[PDB]
Amino acid sequence: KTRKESYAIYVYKVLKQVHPDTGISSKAMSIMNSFVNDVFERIAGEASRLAHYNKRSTITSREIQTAVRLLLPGELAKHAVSEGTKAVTKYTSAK
Amino acid sequence: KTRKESYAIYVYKVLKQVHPDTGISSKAMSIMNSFVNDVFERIAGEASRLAHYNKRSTITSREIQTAVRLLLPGELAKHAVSEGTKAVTKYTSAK
Amino acid sequence: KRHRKVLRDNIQGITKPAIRRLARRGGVKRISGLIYEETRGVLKVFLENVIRDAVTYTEHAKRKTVTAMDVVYALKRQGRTLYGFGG
Amino acid sequence: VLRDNIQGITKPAIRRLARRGGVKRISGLIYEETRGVLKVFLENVIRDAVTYTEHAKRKTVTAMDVVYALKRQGRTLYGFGG
Amino acid sequence: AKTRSSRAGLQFPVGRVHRLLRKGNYAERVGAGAPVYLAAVLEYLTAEILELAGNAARDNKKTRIIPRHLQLAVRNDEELNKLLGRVTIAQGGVLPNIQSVLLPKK
Amino acid sequence: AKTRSSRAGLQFPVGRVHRLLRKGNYAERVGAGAPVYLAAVLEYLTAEILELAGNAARDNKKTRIIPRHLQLAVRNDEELNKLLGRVTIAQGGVLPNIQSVLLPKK
Amino acid sequence: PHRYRPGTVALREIRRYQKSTELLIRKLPFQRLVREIAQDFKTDLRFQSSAVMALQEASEAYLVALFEDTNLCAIHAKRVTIMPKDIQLARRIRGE
Amino acid sequence: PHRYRPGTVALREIRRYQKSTELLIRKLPFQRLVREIAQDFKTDLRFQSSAVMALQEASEAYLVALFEDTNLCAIHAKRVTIMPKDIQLARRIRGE
DNA sequence: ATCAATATCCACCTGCAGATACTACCAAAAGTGTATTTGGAAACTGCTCCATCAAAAGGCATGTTCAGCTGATTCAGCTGAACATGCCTTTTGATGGAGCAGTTTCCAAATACACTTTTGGTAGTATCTGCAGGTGGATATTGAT
DNA sequence: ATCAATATCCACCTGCAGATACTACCAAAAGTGTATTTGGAAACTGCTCCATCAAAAGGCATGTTCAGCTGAATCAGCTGAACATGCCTTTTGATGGAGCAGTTTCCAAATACACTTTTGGTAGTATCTGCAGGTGGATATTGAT
Ligand SMILES: O=C1c2cccc3cccc(c23)C(=O)N1C[C@@H]1CO1
Ligand SMILES: O=C1c2cccc3cccc(c23)C(=O)N1C[C@@H]1CO1
Ligand SMILES: [Mn+2]
Repeated sequence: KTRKESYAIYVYKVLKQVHPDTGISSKAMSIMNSFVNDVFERIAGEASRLAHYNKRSTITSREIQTAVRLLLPGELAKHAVSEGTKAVTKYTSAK
Repeated sequence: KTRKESYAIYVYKVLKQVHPDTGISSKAMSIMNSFVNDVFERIAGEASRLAHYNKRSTITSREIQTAVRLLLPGELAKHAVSEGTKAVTKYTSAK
Repeated sequence: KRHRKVLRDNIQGITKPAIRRLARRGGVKRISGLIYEETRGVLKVFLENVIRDAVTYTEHAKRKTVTAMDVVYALKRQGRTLYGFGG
Repeated sequence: VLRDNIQGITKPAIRRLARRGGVKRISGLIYEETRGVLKVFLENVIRDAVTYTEHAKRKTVTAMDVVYALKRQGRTLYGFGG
Repeated sequence: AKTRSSRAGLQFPVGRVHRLLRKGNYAERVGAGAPVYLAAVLEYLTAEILELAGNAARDNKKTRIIPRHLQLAVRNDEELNKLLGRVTIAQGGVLPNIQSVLLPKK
Repeated sequence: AKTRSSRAGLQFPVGRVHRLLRKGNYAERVGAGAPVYLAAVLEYLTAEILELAGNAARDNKKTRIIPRHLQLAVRNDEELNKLLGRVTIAQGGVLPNIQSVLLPKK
Repeated sequence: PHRYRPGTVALREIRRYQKSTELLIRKLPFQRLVREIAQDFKTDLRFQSSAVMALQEASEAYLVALFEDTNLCAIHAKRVTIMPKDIQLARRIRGE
Repeated sequence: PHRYRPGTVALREIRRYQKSTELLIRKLPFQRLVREIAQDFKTDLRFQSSAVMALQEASEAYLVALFEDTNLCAIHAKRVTIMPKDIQLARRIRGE
């Protein structure tokens, strides 16, 4: 009776951070779930191709970064680049 | 110095099988090369996708065929299928 | 199982009111009398293409049931990605 | 005789492009609109090509950078590699 | 025992995202920074869309975000609209928009 | 010892196709007959375009195929045209076609 | 007996339907059309209910988009009435 | 003392340019424009001769097609003269 | 009509840029043989969920009537096509030197993997709550006049 | 402007189903900890092909002239919107039976070497040629009369 994984609890967490008394219908969550999986696929997609075009067999944080700039427009890119750089530093600094 | 691989000669072999008295310029050859790589990636892309959708470890001839069906227009699909079943038959039936 | 009743001409259940309502959503104020058939035709080609591909995923999976996933995958292929159904 | 680079894309050239497109009569305001559109196209394509350059740590935009850019803008070009 | 999520100060599951990259066959090897960075980008984006979706819910005297609210958000935001310009949000409808010439009198 | 291309009765390199698949991260494993089928399909499709381009070479008083001949070949065939409907053949130009209403009153 | 001048209800309905997100084609009729088309491709097939609903959601989203584009074509023609030529131009430019 | 009627040469030009395949914009002006637009993204950038070439091929192919749909849009409005609104409508329906 | 200005077409000439030919020649895939690993079809069967069925509840088909939109007609005026006149920028070619791409290093960060811990999904059973859809009742939009 | 029919508002109102709760469980994740392998950054460099600058080539900027297109104004014919009416088909809520999906088996098929053979890429170098861009004279197209 196999486990269908989602991003629901993570979406919900983030939800509570930005709008503490707002909820989300399950159809809305579903879309949210579709959205995450989509963007994941497209960043990973661009990442994949990028590595290949450079005979690099590893996907590093640097690859993901270039995917992000290639995929997202203008400000969403620029901000996403910060937030990811920030977490990589924090993750490094924590070991 | 490093080698530059290309489908060029196999294109040339095919050319003469269909138009032995017909030649091809570099730029023309180059386009054929693009064409072969592109179709390669498209077919492989879809086949890759199929395999994951069904949670399988292997890209088999079954996957390539469905892939061809999904990507190619009616008549073109039909022949490619027949051409591709032929080659596998000819291969199995052979020591 | 016994006798699956014959399906025919079901394009004509895409009623004139239903086609008018969609126009309205699309912000269309006035509609020529010929629109309805044209739209029926246009709908039919749209469906053919999305169902062909979907049914191509179903058969590859060796199933008798077209799933939402089959359709979501089919829609992605045609650059009409859909959110909401496991997609 | 100073001049802008986008103006270097001249009327006669744009006229010829339209011709290949089968255009017979051309309003005088097309030439500025056309340069508008072309700059937006080149910006979109180059931004991506260079992003490919930078990734590869190069000071040079290679044809492949452009070919790869064209591919992801859905304007696949045949002739220049890949 | 500490999560790489907490280690990177993230809500989104770094472990999960690390795994999905392996299984989706994107490359032979996957660096340890990659999922940290991707879970970040993924979290930032869902935050943006929820911020904007929440406002739409509020602008409509509702407390629960429904698909319409997502559609209002995306479609009203130049950038989110482009990111998802070839995406359909089931049950999101469209932006009220009647073309000028269609309106009565003068 | 014979090549797999000759076993398949093909001109296209069954060997290479197999190699380019593995080093393409399309799947974990790759079955013995999938490079066979794939290389078949590639050949066939190559043959069609070369066939047709060749014809266009003839039609134009030429023996050597050039981009223009690939363009006329592709764009004059509903199917090859659909398959490549989002592709540009460099140095190909466009099919001679003038909208009728643009013709002078005869 | 009161009467609205033509176009007035039309705009009422535009405002109405632009506001909602309900589907606009009755469920069953649409379902049959799906089954009819599917059957022509393949016999003995079943559909998850959510497969039918997925197809309907996409089909209405496509058609509404096309009408937006169609409307713009009519107006480009200095008309306010969409006609098949308007649809056909839209679909040509879209590369359909 | 002899003069061709308006549209005769346009037609003549149409047939000429639909026949040939050369790029119809002068290489240098184009090279400048590309180089200039690139400077806004990264500085001190050299360009492969073929890379510029790729861009021109793509750009012209793009432009030539945009003129085709543009021309369709003019004719839709019962004109024969293309105009910015025709370009504007094409790009809108294309999703640009 | 004819008359001529000009474009276009066809046959033939030809030099050389581009394409074929070769062959040293050699690194690096491609094939072969054997030892080893794992994937998925098959045979079984638990169990969701699809088709299939009867009730009520709600929207489609149709005909009448005419408002006003489309498209035909006419025409006057601005606007782009054609084409002279000279003229300033692109094109083509020739040559150091920038950087790309080839090679070897070696080390930080990767994969492999074995035991240990925590988490997220569900599943069973729980009461909590936003808002759909109903109500009337107060006000706006619209179109006759 | 005035009235009056009709839509629109919206604020208050129980019904409930969808959401939020929680308790107990656990399988599969995820984290942790050396053991062992290696991908790619780093540093040094040969040699393309790029930017540059100069000689020659060649097409674009401008202005006059006016044909002919665009769009404004006028119009009637008639198509499509509104709406009354009659009523059939869709919606929605309930109950077995098909197929999917979860096991677990296990052998055919793939991986992983390792070692033996070849071909396909360069590149030296030389050889060959399809056709591009002339030529000229013949006929066709266009447009003035
Ligand atoms: O009363 C009827 C009716 C009566 C008889 C036949 C019919 C056929 C189709 C639709 C309807 C109908 C219909 O919507 N209503 C409206 C009701 C208040 O909810
Ligand atoms: O003689 C000139 C000329 C002279 C002076 C300035 C110029 C500016 C731009 C173009 C040209 C030009 C030009 O094409 N020609 C043609 C010449 C016969 O080959
Ligand atoms: Mn049928």
